[PDB]
Amino acid sequence: AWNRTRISNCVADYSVLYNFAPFFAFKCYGVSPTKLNDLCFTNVYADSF
Amino acid sequence: YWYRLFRKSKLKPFERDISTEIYQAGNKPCKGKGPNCYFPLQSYGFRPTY
Ligand SMILES: *[C@@H]1O[C@H](CO)[C@@H](O)[C@H](O)[C@H]1NC(C)=O
Repeated sequence: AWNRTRISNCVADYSVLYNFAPFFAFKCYGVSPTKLNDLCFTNVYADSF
Repeated sequence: YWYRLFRKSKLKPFERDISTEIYQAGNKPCKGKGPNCYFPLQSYGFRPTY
């Protein structure tokens, strides 16, 4: 039962959090942002596992 | 029969990948675990039952 983490109408700058926790399995299959602040998109379908 | 999962060199037309060292993914020298780094060679399960 993943969380509806709807990332819309804001700047998805979650790359700073890379330094907050030691992210180990960083498999970005379509886009690999070490910084993420520009594009606006409709649907994100973010999930928590 | 494995494949180059990661590499630190952008591929261009008619060029071969040879280096298989750990793909460094952090500003600090990354060797193995810790940062996002992983071994860039995953085994393919070529089974006849698949
Ligand atoms: C959350 O923030 C704390 C510091 O307040 C940090 O130690 C921890 O790793 C962070 N976790 C994530 C996933 O951001």
